[PDB]
Amino acid sequence: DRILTTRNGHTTSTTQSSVGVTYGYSTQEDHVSGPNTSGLETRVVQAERFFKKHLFDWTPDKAFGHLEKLELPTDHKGVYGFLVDSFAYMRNGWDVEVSAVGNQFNGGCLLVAMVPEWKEFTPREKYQLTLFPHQFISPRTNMTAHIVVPYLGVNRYDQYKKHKPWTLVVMVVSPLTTNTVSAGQIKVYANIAPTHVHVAGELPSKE
Amino acid sequence: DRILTTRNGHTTSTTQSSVGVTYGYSTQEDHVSGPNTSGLETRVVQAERFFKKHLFDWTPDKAFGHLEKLELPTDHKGVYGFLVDSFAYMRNGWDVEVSAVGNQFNGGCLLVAMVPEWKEFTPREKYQLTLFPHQFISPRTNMTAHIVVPYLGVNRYDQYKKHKPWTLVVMVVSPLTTNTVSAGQIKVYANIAPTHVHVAGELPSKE
Amino acid sequence: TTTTGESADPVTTTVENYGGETQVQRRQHTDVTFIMDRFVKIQNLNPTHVIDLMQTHQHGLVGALLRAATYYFSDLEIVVRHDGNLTWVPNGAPEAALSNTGNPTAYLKAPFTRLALPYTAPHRVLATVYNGTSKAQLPASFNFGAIQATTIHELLVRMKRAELYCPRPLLAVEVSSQDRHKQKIIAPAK
Amino acid sequence: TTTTGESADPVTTTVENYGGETQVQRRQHTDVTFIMDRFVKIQNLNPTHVIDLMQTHQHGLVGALLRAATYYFSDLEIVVRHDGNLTWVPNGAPEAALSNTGNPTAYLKAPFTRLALPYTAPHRVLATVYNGTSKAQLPASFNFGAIQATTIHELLVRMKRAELYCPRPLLAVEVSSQDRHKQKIIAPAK
Amino acid sequence: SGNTGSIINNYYMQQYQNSMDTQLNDWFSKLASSAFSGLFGALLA
Amino acid sequence: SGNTGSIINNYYMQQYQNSMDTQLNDWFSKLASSAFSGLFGALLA
Amino acid sequence: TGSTDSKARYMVAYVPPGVETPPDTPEKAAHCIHAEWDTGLNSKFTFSIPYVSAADYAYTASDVAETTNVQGWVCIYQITHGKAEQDTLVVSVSAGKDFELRLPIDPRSQ
Repeated sequence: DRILTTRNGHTTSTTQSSVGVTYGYSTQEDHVSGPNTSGLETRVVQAERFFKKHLFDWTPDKAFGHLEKLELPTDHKGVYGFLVDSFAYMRNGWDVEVSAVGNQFNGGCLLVAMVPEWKEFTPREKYQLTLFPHQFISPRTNMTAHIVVPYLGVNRYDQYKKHKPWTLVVMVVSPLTTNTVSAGQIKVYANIAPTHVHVAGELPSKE
Repeated sequence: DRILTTRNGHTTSTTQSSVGVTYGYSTQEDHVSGPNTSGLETRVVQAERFFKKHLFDWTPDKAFGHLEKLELPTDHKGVYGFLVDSFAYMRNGWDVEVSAVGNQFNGGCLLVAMVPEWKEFTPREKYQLTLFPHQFISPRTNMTAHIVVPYLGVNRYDQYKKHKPWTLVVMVVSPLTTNTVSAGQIKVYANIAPTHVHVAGELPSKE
Repeated sequence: TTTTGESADPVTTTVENYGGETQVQRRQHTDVTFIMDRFVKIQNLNPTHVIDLMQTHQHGLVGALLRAATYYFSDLEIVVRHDGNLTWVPNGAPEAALSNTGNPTAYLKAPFTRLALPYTAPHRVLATVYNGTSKAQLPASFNFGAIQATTIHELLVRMKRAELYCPRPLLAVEVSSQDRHKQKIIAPAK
Repeated sequence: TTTTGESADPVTTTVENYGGETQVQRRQHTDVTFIMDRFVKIQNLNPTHVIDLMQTHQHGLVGALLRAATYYFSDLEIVVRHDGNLTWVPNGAPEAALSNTGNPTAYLKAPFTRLALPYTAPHRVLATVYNGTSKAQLPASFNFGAIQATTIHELLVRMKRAELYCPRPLLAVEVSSQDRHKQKIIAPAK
Repeated sequence: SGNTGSIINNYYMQQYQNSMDTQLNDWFSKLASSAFSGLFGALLA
Repeated sequence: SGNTGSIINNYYMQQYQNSMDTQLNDWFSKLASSAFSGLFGALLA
Repeated sequence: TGSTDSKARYMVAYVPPGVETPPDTPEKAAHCIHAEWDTGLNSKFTFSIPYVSAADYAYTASDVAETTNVQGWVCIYQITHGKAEQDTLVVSVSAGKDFELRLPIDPRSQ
């Protein structure tokens, strides 16, 4: 059963080349109603759905250690994005799908990981990125990686305009190889959905 | 018990000069899940809260029949307003409070009514505006009128950018009178909250 | 009866307050379904005609009572005096369809044709006023279909099993007299 | 829903897949017996006329749905406007028989004659297309008999208790627009 | 129902005579019946 | 049966009104009812 | 219908009425009801276009006056592909379980 369909709201994603789902650090969420919001937080399901982002083009010239990152949340022009501008505090986890579509004649390997409290890693530290929740993408085996993570941080609710707890990271483990029958490059995309979205502290309007 | 407190979300309104609440046409709402939305509608409680609007200045020179109106929904710069731009279809009722603060030494009478499918009324038709859900405001008795109405219309969900089913109407029944001890004019404000807000058909982002 | 006028709570006082006695009342004639259930003329006609109840006369018994409601529902009966054959198409049909026999077509039989038609609008109810646009006038979808014949001389409509919602103003003739509107009431000759 | 497309197994996905809810449907209007049960015009007439349903217009409601089936069965009703007396003979009769009164003959009664006729073909079902010869056109035996009168002005046919078998292509108007075929839909005047 | 007075059933089925209603209430009757009557306060008759 | 709406029986016998069938089955209804629905494979909702 | 060595990832979105023009990118369209899928062993993907409208029924024909479509749009995107330059995606349509048609008419020119 390499076939998987994921649903988030009124959006679905179906992949026929998956190696399952990796859950990071936990399988459920910490308590979303703590003392810091005095019972004024509310959930917004209309924001729990997939949004898209191109990460990069995986080409043969990129070597081991080449790293691409996406700090979350990122600019969002839909419901979720509106919440970031209209409420002072928020919390949510992430349902992350990364795809790298070439063909089975390509070779190589990408590491896909979710990193809490991103800091630029030194070359030597890249050898240990597997300490973070991750999966690999190798054209001979899969085109999709899927990671699910909960919200975390020193604070139970956050101000995303000031702090991004999670960072999606894609790193080249072994360079893309090409044949006469393979793809020449692979475009890597992310399909992300925020999960268990809660907001607190409605802000005034700007007009 | 002339004292009443109304709560809509994280917003409250307390009045000490009320003559109760008038419910128009119904006490509950028709079914919000019908065939036209194929079960894709969702409720948005974050929008069910008070917003404010100045209607007009009630002065001694305005005569019987002077009419001021507010078609709903009106421009809204908060959560509700965002829903109108992000979803194709919506439905909601209204919790309406209108205040006209002068003092007990003022005289006169205002008619406050909620009218479905507004059409400009002729002078003779103004004598029958009491056919619509309403209350009066007379300085000797109250400073606040309170009307609650359900959603209605030929369609179970609406496109508010194209049709406004409800119109708030304030009409002078008897002109404002003044003394040496009374207020010289009365500013009339509306405190409105949308109720049972449902949306269907998420729209794409504009960027 | 003394009450708080501002709250607008209905108050129905009776003659018993000063020693009278309230009588028995029979209100069948003001029953909504009953009063709307009679034929009225349409008047502005063309060989191709879309059935719209708002074309009833605004001061006519049915036309005025209809406009005294915001929303309504009903089935319909029509009587049409026409030359040629009469074709009817439901709400939503392309005008072009009126030319084909596969649609309900009534072959001329003097003196006129009477038909029972069902409500065919896509809305749960129709309205007599509509505050908005569909693209003041009413939305094009507020109709009971269309009819066509070589010539349509007369058209009568009758609302069946009518339902009315949300009352609106209904006016009598204005009075200039200063006391009463007076008119000739029927009275025996000689 | 993901499936093996090549096997051509029917697959009906629903809105429930992404959280919607499938509604109730009422399909009486697309019921075969019902939809074919209405009168349509025949058009190409002569004083001697063999009743052949394939003479219905190919784009007409009944004519098109009929051609969207390979085989069919039905009884028939006809309405004929004629001068003189109208005679009908069953499938297989010698054309000469149309002149005799011993065959069902309807004496003129204005405005026209309506009759119920049974299926009389020697085949268990008839076809709208036939890949072969009987001695492209259809075999002569595919008919519902023949009628004759001094003059036949109009002929309407109605399929009763119709049965259709083996669906065939049914086409809407082709679109040149590049987006949608647009036409005048009926809408209230003024 | 309303302005129909035949003692005898209709020759045609209801599915043909009228449109048929589907499901998923008289407000003014309730409003009128809820009206206050009599007097407010003490009476010396 | 199909587009007939009289509550009352026909005045004529069935042997006259219609032809009569003899004997010696809805394929598309079965075909449609047999259609696959839902999802194929694992779901993470 | 591509060969074994060709892969692709697609997206279909239902865009309701309410916007001037349809979204030109998957990113803008992501905010609508939509499904994404990739090619593999199963060659076919089926998606339901939901009935979402103000009225309970919609007209089958379209009027000359309506410029922008009244029921919205369907947009099909290619997220990306791998060696699928000459390979195609065949599209067909069928009626859903609650699809319904009512009020027979005879509209064609005869």
